[PDB]
Amino acid sequence: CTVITAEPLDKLERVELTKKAEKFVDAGFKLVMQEKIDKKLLGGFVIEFSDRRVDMSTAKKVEEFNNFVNKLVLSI
Amino acid sequence: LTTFTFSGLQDAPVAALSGSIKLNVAAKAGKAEVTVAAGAAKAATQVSAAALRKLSGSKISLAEVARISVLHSSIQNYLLSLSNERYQLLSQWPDFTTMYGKDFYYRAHPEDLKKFYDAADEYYKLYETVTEFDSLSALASQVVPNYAARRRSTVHPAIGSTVADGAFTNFLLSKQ
Amino acid sequence: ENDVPAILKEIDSLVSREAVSAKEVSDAAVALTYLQVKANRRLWGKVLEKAGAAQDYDAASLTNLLWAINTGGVEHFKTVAELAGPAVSLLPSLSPVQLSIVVEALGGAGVKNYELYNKASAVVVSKIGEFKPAEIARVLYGVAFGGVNDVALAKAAGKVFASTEVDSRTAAQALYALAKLGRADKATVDALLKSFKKGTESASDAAAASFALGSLSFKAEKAIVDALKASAGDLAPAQAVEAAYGLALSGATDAEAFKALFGVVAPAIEKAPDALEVSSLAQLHVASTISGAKLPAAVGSFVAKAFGLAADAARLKRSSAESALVADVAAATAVAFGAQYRPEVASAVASYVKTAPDGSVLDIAITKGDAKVLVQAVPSSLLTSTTPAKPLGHVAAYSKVREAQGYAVAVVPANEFEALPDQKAKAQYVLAAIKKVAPSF
Amino acid sequence: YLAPLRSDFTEEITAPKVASASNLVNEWNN
Amino acid sequence: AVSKKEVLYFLSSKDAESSTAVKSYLKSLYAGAQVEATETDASELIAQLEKKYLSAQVVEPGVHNIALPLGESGSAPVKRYAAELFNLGAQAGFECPFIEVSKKFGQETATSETVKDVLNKTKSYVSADYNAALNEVLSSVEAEINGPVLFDGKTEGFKKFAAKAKAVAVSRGLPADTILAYCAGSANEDAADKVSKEFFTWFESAYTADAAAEVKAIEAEAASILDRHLAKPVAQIRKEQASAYASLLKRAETAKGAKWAEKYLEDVKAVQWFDASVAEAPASGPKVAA
Amino acid sequence: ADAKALDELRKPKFSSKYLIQHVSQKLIPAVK
Repeated sequence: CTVITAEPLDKLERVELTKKAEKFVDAGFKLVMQEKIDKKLLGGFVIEFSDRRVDMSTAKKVEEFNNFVNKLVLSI
Repeated sequence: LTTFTFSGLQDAPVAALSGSIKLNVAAKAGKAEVTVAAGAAKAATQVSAAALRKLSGSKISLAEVARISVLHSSIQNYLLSLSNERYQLLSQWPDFTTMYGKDFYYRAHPEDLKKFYDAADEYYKLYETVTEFDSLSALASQVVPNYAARRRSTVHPAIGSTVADGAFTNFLLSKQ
Repeated sequence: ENDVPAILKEIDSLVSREAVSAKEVSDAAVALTYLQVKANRRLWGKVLEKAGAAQDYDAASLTNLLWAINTGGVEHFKTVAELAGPAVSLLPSLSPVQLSIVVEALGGAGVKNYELYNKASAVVVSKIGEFKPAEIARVLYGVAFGGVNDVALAKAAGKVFASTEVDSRTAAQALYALAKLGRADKATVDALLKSFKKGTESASDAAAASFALGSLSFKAEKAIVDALKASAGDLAPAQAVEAAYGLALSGATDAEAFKALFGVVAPAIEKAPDALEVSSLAQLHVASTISGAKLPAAVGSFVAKAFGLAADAARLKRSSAESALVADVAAATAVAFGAQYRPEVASAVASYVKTAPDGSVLDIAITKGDAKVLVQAVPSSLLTSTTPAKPLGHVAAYSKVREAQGYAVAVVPANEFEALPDQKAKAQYVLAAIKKVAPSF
Repeated sequence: YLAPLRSDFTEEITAPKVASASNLVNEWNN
Repeated sequence: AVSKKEVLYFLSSKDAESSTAVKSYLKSLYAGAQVEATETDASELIAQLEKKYLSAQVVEPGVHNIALPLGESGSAPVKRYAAELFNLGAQAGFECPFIEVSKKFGQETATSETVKDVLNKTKSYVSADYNAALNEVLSSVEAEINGPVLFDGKTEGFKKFAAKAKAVAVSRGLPADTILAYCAGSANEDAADKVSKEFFTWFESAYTADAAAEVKAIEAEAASILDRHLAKPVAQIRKEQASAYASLLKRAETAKGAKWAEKYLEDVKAVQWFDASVAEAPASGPKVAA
Repeated sequence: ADAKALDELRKPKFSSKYLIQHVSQKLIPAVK
């Protein structure tokens, strides 16, 4: 696995992140983690399994929010 | 204005500067007698120093009763003050009705007489369109919406080039 | 031999022509002030229209015009601010009495012209003994309400306030100016309090001096309180409520004084509830809860709602550095009561955001069972400008009006909060500030 | 006299694009 | 009525139709009716979006009550217009515009690594006449560094860049020293009084150049529209303006039930009544009930 | 009929304010 965050993890942030990322293995596998720091995330977490990615970071949340706001104002 | 004013019967105006209305105060320590002379009417009043402090209690709050808005009235005002600049140079067109006679007809070349007649009709077209003063009330309504969209910004209404340059330098030359 | 509607029709037909000069419109405005004709507005509007319309201005016509616009109390920001052209261009050609009148009248309407205030403040500090102290109080009122935080004129004013006795009007205007500036300079306030000895000739000067020492939060003098309770018929609702707000903020327990001031405004508010801005209704609710002066029953609950509207209004228009301050102080609060890892901090700060009983939204509100503590942030606008760097009286008012709602408010100023370098330090600072005022938590 | 009501937010802070003062007055003098 | 998060904006605004609705709201408050509780939710994106779409509702009545100083003589009419726009900005919730666009640069360049990212992601919020003068000095310092100038401030290359960015900044006409010392603050206020004086006199010069540039653009746009209008005959002008007015009236009559079309036709009735009131008494103007 | 009021006349008439209010009222309940 590979977990990406804006800052290094706190040790409780790590266990909450481990519990939220072990939901995404479709088996009884004991997947490991690899933390990396990219500053262009504004908080949140990206899980890079190299087979399935979940972009819950707020960079994509604010981008998706801006795209949704723009998709409503051209209709209203 | 603020909630409190601090003027009245103290370094107050004493006389009038015009002859159209004459004002003579008689300000004593307690009260004041203003015998103002104005046309064929005249008034001699009585105010004390704490009687002018009761003036600015209930404020006036002036406002501008406009046809569309005050903004659109100002753009229509500028369009009328430009139409005056154009009309003043249609005021200096030479008279051609002194040359409508048939004596200037038959001495004139046919092409040049035709061009003179077309020039006179062109003047009448110019003067009929420069005094369509009811069209300015809609002519200014095309200048408004781009201006209203340029004041309705995501940062500030009165923001512009040089204030953004000053804050860009202030943002850049600080430590990162 | 005295007939006012004929002379009003005279002044209406005076400036209804096409080519009114400066002297005609100036003396028309002065003549409208000297007859007290606030009842009629369209004639005033003709006067202001022709005042903004003329182009020539000598010194005395503009001085009389702005004096009349001030004393008559007309507010029309466009035509007042368009007088600043000749007010700037005639500035050494104005006498010092003219200069004080013009700078005071442009300051009173809030004309944002920094060129005029710089070129008036340099004329003050470069020639100070040329000016009477009332002239300096007028220029200080003008440069203070004109949105200039100038301290050089304030110190040169405080010198003349220290040397020579001034009138109570002059001291009242200057205290109002320093309360707009937010100096709380004690070394000048103690001098300017010494002009309230013979009793003030007006009620507006005593009312604005009381609001001045409320917004600076010094002390009631018991002379201005006596001159206010003995002259409270000569105050507008916006003036009397501001006086009661300054009186409660200066810690007054004189209930006949607050009763005589609310006897002005409770029939006024019961006449028209919607005439006054909700800032002054919140100030009335502050004065009615701090001194405990009771109001009629349809007034008390209504201004209790109005205070909640005003608090949420100042919250929604939070100046975005104060919102950073509320975020940082609430983080320090959530750390000091125990949340070491950052999602714990985020959940606690997101749960510290309860509503007050009057509908308003509290930023940092903790409940340990039955008692409630409130953490308050005093960013920069509610501070003073002097090097003690203390809060003003509005946040002490907020603490007193929330402490009547069952809360124990701990004030965290930002002059002291921004010295600490680490979050454990700010956590200990906010925990010491809470544990001083509500130590049971 | 009535305008098309636009509700859009100008994001860019730019110079306001001054137009050219047209040649109508020189045309009328011609 | 309102949803009560509108009405907290309209308390401090001194616009007319905001004041009438908020006075009716206070009248309903007086008769034993309670306030609605403010929803203490709607995380930061919804907060900024609702702030942005409710500050428009305070600037847009406020712009049309601000009279332009078109073709006036002097400087102080532009100062009236720009001071009234600053007052509109302070009543619509925005801050002083200098710190507002500095806040926008803090919002846009929170996560930039190099100065080239700064000059990229803030190109639209700054003048291109200055942005080209910064991109040339960026290339000049980039040639000597032979690496991207990182956005730290501890760097020597960033210091050599900033010593010439201050040079081009004072070359543009703004004194960068007083601006940096003003926003950077000083301890003793008597020594900061003069730098506040210099910053404010530059800033007054700057916002007067801003408002006067917008006034020059409106002057030239009105001059160009008139110079295209005086070339037309009156037949084309009359049928053109009547057709455009009838087209917009049909467009605003195609919408029914929406508030904006209803208020549109209401104000059309208002301007028709104003023509009737100026026709009834041309010496006094409109009839205003006092 | 005639002589409406004063506060009914200070309103700037063909400003937007209501296209934006309609956009907000059909945006924010659709984006929450």
